[PDB]
Amino acid sequence: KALEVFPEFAAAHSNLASVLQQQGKLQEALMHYKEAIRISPTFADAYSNMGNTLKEMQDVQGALQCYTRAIQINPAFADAHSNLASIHKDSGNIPEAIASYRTALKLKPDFPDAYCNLAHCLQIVCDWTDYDERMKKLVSIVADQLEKNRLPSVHPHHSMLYPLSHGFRKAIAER
Amino acid sequence: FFIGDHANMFPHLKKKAVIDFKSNGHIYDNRIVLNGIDLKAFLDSLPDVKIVKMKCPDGGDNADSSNTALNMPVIPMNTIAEAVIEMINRGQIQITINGFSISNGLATTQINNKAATGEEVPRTIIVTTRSQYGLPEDAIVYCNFNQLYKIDPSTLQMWANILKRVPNSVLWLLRFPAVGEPNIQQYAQNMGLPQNRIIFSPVAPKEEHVRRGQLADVCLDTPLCNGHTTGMDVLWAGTPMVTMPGETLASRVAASQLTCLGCLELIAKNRQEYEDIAVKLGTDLEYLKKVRGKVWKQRISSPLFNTKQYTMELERLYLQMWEHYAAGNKPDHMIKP
Amino acid sequence: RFLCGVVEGFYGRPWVMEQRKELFRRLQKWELNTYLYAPKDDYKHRMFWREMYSVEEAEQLMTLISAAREYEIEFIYAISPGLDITFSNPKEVSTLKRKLDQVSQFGCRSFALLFDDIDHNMCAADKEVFSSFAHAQVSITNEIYQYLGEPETFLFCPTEYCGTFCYPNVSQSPYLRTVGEKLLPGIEVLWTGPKVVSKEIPVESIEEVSKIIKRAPVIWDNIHANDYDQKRLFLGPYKGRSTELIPRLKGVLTNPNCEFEANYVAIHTLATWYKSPQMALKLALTEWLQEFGVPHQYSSRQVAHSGAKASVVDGTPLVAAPSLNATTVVTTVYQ
Ligand SMILES: O=c1ccn([C@@H]2O[C@H](COP(=O)(O)OP(=O)(O)O)[C@@H](O)[C@H]2O)c(=O)[nH]1
Repeated sequence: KALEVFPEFAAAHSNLASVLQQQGKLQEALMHYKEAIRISPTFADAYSNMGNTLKEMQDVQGALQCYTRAIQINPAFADAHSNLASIHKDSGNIPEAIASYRTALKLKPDFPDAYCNLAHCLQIVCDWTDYDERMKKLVSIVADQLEKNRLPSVHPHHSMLYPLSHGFRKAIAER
Repeated sequence: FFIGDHANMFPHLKKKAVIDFKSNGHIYDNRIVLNGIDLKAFLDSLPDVKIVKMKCPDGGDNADSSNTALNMPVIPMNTIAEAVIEMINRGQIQITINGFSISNGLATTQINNKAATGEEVPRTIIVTTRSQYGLPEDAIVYCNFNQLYKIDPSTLQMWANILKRVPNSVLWLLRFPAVGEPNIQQYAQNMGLPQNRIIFSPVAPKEEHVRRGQLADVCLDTPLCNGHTTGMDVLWAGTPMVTMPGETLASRVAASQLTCLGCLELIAKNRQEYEDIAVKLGTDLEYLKKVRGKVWKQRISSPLFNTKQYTMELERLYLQMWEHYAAGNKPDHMIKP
Repeated sequence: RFLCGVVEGFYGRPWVMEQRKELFRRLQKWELNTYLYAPKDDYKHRMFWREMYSVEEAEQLMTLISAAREYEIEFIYAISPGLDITFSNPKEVSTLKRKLDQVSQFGCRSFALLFDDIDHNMCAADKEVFSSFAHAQVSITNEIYQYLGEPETFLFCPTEYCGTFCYPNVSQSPYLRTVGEKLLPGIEVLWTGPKVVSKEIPVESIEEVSKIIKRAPVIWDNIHANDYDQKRLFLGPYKGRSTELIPRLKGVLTNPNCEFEANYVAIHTLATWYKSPQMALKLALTEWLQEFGVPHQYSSRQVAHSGAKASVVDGTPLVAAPSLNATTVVTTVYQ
């Protein structure tokens, strides 16, 4: 209704594409993101989301360069740093992925999922600096996401490689 | 619940042999070794053969028969022996001696990439040498092959204790990932080990990734998350491993293969006696003989690698699920079938 | 002259003369005709294309044009103006032209203006005086083209170069239409496949892009390139075209990766098989052994394992409604 009423509404395209991504069907979602970008050049959020999809069906690091576009349009957008670092760690280029995670976290002091992913990457390269406190803070944030009770920051596979309660990991798997 | 798969696609590892080492007569098996499906066929081509039975605790019984896979064929050195030694020194890929194709392991990929990964069997006689991965030919080499992330400060302190308490030893690491090796190095000297006490090797295709395990003496294991596939790889080569089961399933995993190995002594209940077992192995210098000989002997007889019994038992378990559920019986703890 | 070569557009300070020298030797001795410089490690001059070169880096450019001379491979310089440029300030156009003259009498004869990865927020005055980014961009593009005496080779990097950015489809791209129209064939446009991972399956897509750009496109061969992925390698023989693509293309410009000689053998397979895939695989096997550079027994990092998958974030925006802003007044409305 909003679109037929206002055939140049950008945020409406964005939300519609978001739910279509939630609907799993993507071609129309990708198209909606595309048209939203056309009608609004500086909509870095739509870059972030369209890259999210564009790697979600299967990786095209065109999603990565899209993340970079969103980055350079406004570097304050930490989520794009997080996503591109995630793509890097998917590729296996762990160091600069760690660098980008570390950046994004220092841009916004408290960002749970990015921080736990960074912790996983660090433990991959075995950087045991701040070890115990890293463990305790990640336990804290996963506990926090567990009684607020939606999606856990730590991935289930990473979970048991941490000292978390069997109840905690059971809850994460359930979630 | 963990199936042995290496009994099929890597049958060439079933046998073992060494040429006469440069050490005067003494048997330090895992420095330069011989393997291959046709290695037995090479026994005739040996101008001088040497056979000594692998004297596991039988007492003259059960072992005086042939037991070709359960002895040592060692060839007293020849001029051709030095030729293949300096082969591995200088590194020509492979040649043929008396119709038997001798190939250095480190480059077997160039024989057949399809056989390199393990899809095809390395197809000729394969010789490997400790020095080709820079290893002290006359030391004690503990090993570990898993990904580097399943190691923590506490476990590093464990193996540093074991290493200090056994000075004449080196620990086998893998630059896997490559970048984390200096990162763990700094931790290694920061608590006081020089840059010689640990030797870290590059990633390889599986067939070499598991063949190189033979050259090590004893495998050190990660209690934080044991090596599921990697540990079993180490088993199939015949090199033993010692672990402390934790509480997570993975922490329990390493002990499962060892229980199927039928020898609890490699399973640890606490950190300190885990230290004790590792050092007892590395210091006895006789107990390695028993453990490795028996693992090599009954690894094939171990109920793990032979997929027959596992296949029938899993099929019977499928019978149990259907004969439980299909009668309307609700799902339950399905125990002692 | 069919363009085929390597771009130093990826990471890297201008390295030793020996590494680049072996590069140029493998270019010339194995028929690679094209080489570019626009590294993402352009120290600061990628955005400060405005910045004059000190005689020191100018003399390293002398070294570069030299090497491109004795090894005869046409070096092309190329810089990105679309980040801090304004299309209504002909002073700044003169800045670009003076820079081009500097590096041109420096020996360079070919240039590309990189309009990718640019700002998208142009001055409003520019917005009404120049309709879209495409129109002002191609206007100054033809301006440079005439200014350099219509150089025979003059590459070009557009703002939209992939399937993602040909809004919304190639057939419906106003930007690309204007690029094709206002351009003259003296400028050679770059474009990287219907997917950024240019697994060039569609010949018909090549025809469509050709006709909407009114020329045979030039493929900025980034499939190897760490400009978007370094580990993405062709394990098998090189691909990304067919025989019928030969007339429909004008150039292939690849960006290599740390497996240097692997990139070399891939591109020379492309060069030979240009003038059928499995013999390149045969040459891949052949020139892998002749390589002996970074063999790793085929088993460098990225070996299979039990890897997890990453997780990613996004939210939803709200909207507002603007109220009235009128501001008018009268004096005598009554009778
Ligand atoms: O140099 C190496 C390192 C690893 N692997 C293989 O990688 C796997 C181990 O990694 P992963 O963590 O996925 O398995 P796990 O260690 O959990 O059993 C096994 O299949 C090994 O054979 C290998 O072949 N060579």
